[PDB]
Amino acid sequence: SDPVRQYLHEIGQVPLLTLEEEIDLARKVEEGMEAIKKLSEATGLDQELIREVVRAKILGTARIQKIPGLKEKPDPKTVEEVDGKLKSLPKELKRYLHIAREGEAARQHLIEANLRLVVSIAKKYTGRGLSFLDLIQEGNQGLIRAVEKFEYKRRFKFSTYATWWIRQAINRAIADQA
DNA sequence: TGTACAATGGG
Ligand SMILES: [K+]
Ligand SMILES: [K+]
Ligand SMILES: [K+]
Ligand SMILES: [K+]
Repeated sequence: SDPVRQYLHEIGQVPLLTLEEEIDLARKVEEGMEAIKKLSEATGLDQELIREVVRAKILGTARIQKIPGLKEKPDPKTVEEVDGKLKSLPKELKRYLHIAREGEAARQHLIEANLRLVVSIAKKYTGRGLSFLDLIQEGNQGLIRAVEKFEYKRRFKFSTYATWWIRQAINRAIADQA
């Protein structure tokens, strides 16, 4: 270990979610995107933009800030313009901005939870022409993809689905080595 | 446009 001892130490803190926690969050995230859809529908902005803005706002309340493989930013002006157009929106909407806020907050917490998983899985793949942290970034990137596509009402534990994407991720990764 | 038993020190 090195300056990544710091990372592991950062994540080892975050306690695992119980099942009911997992669900409630996953509901919030799902509901968040649904809102963000209605919002993209009214303000005719990109759905992925709107989120990205909302996320960069509530990223303040996050338990982990510098997460490998995840995508930072974006830009304070667009944040500013977009949020401007958003907050200034009508009052009957309002509710939707709250939900969208909650969802993205959820997603952040969810991902924070599962960072320990990515690391445990990642260990399995050392010695394949990626340095540890590479794995961790690819790992995290899969985990983010995982949360994106996860449907909770399938009654499967998150770790199962997450594991699949975390492995798909690192596997495709080392395949792009050739 | 679909990817799913659980898995978060390991076995
Ligand atoms: K022991
Ligand atoms: K022991
Ligand atoms: K033991
Ligand atoms: K044991």
